[PDB]
Amino acid sequence: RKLVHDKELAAEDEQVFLMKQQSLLAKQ
Amino acid sequence: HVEGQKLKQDGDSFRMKLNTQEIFDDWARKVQQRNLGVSGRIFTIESTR
Repeated sequence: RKLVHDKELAAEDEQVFLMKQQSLLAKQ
Repeated sequence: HVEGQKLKQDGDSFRMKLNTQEIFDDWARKVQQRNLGVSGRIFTIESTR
């Protein structure tokens, strides 16, 4: 019956989004 | 007439005091000093502490 394991729906943090954005801005 | 001559003098003073060419030149000089151009990048990341 494969209980749960519904991929654990989540997203990157706002601070994490800002950090990836800062890395992109360095890459910009 | 004397009143007309005085009015002519007052009109000359008003024309001197109401040029606006100096204002136009100052606005042009300020624009030239500015010399702007932006929006080339989409997300200008203004990240500050």
